[PDB]
Amino acid sequence: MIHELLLALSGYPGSIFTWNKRSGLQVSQDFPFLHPSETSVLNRLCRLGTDYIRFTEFIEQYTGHVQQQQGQGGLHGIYLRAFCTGLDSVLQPYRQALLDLEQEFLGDPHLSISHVNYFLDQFQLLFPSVMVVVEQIKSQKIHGCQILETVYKHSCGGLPPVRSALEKILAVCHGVMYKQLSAWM
Amino acid sequence: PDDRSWLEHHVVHQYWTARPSQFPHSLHLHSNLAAVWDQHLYSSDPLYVPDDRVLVTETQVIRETLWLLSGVKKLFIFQLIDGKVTVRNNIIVTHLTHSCLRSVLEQIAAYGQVVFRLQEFIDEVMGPFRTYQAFMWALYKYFISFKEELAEIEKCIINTTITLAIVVDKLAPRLSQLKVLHKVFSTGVAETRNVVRASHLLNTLYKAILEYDEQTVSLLFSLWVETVRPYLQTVDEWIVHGHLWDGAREFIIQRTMVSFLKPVLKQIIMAGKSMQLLKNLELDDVHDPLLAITFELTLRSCLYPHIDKQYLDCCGNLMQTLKKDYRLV
Amino acid sequence: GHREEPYLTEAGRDAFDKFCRLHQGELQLLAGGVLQAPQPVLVKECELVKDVLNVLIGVVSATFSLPESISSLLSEVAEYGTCYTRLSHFSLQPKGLVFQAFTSGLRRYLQYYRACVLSTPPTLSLLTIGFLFKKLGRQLRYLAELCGVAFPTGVKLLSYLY
Repeated sequence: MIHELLLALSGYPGSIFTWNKRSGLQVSQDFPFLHPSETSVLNRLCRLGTDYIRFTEFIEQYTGHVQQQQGQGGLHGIYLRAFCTGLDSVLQPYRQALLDLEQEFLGDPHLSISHVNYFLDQFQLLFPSVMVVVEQIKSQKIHGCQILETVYKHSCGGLPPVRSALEKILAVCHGVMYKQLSAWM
Repeated sequence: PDDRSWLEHHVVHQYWTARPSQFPHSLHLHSNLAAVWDQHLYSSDPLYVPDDRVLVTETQVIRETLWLLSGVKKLFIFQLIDGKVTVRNNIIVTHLTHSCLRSVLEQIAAYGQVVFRLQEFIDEVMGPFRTYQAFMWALYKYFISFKEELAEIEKCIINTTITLAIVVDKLAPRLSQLKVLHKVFSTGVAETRNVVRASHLLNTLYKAILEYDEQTVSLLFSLWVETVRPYLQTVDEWIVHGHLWDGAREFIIQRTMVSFLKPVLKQIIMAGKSMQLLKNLELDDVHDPLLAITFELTLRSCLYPHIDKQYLDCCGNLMQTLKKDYRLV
Repeated sequence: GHREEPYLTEAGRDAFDKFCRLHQGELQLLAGGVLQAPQPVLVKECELVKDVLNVLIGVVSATFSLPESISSLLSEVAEYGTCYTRLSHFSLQPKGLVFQAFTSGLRRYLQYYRACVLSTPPTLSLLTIGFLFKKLGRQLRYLAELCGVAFPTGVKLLSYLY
């Protein structure tokens, strides 16, 4: 129960936790030996994995996928590519945490899912927050420097961790404009 | 057979999955209490009136209730009626004659309702106000550390027996502060304009600290600092940048009040306006070293030098630069 | 005393061979009795890790050519290897002179990729393999798009690169 949860969240979909485009990852939920206790916790855990699949998929889709054949500002463009480059670096300690967790499970073979769900509670708020930024960029077809304000307007929140997280992606997106400005000026 | 057999043997599956208990009983009244109660009922000639419960041991209930207190929802124990947890009476342990057990689980459910409503509010911001958002994060910050302790305790069950009296008396210094939290949240859910909806809560926070002025007052203070973070930032912005940023006028004064910074507030407004009229011609990181070197009374009177020095500098510089090259005198 | 008898969610290295046994039986019932899953369990972790390390040199595994969701993981790292071979095969030639120089320049990174594997891992875990060669492997896959495997060659390539 423990270790394909790491398998599912890592981005290789499980035959128990069924990946759908309309239900994300989802437990089979028809076992004659499931209990109401585990249901809520699996539901809490699968949200982060759904968001992670969307994030990694989008980043792989729109960063370095062409040899340049104008493009689209929200589906191509160097600001958008740099946004994805910042985004995967922000996602790194989650991957590190899963790698730590497997060693914990190996050391103690009797362990339950609530222990895991307790540890992963700090991504539980960070991952849904950042989704709406890339959602707005993708839907609203934002082109050029107006991308730079969008994460900037969303770094005004009252959550310090999410604010500090988005600031790095904005800092990555500054450098490309800096690099071109060094030549034009 | 071969996995179902292993299930039946080496996993429990006997109340949370409907398969009546085969837990080994070594009877004799301390745990044969249901049967002696039935014989006593028969001697009182009921006649027959048979009750149906699923027969669990005690410890499973303890782990489920600790799960309920941690903040997760939808468990087999405690039927849920309209949103409120309520004790189920279709669950029996042999002794405690089914009436004590009802009372103990009802008390734990009485605490669980208080935990559930707060976590419901926290879940409802995950699916510009910015002060509610700073409030729920501090609530969450309490909750994660609170969950840590109970999650530790539940591990030690697997590795020793633990009873109800242990778990209720262990959580006394937390259920103490939970009652404070029930009172603070009552006025944070009592509400049109976003500025009164925040100031009404924040002023209650400013007032309530004096009521407990050990361990509770530090909780109130640490809750206090992480919730006045937006207003502090906006005031500092109005100081150093000259302009007051408008969020449908989140500040109390129009370009409803709080006591917090009222007795110096005139010096603050006279600071903000003066800075933008000067250009026409770190505060938190100072407040935190003050904690290194009464609570929100005399300590709060040390906050005002930080803003007052800056005020003095701004107004004196403007007055100085107006007296030359336009030379009012 | 005899104990409180482990929960289902407790212990996911054996209750899990049981969970999967149950779910496999359910699947075979729901199919009709014939669907034939290929190796839904075997073998180990480190042995599979070493075969995967051999894939990055170029020798594909015994299920590929030029737990059941292991197949999902394996296919991610196998295809990487199958494009790796498709670059050295495109660098097999000793035409265009600038193309030969460019090809020998491509070998300088293929040698790097050959040099990192089978030296650096102290026998890492399986998940570390998928994470580690993701930030490097997509960069390798981009070069498959750069090469053909018409195609600009000679100066027509060299201007295209400019």
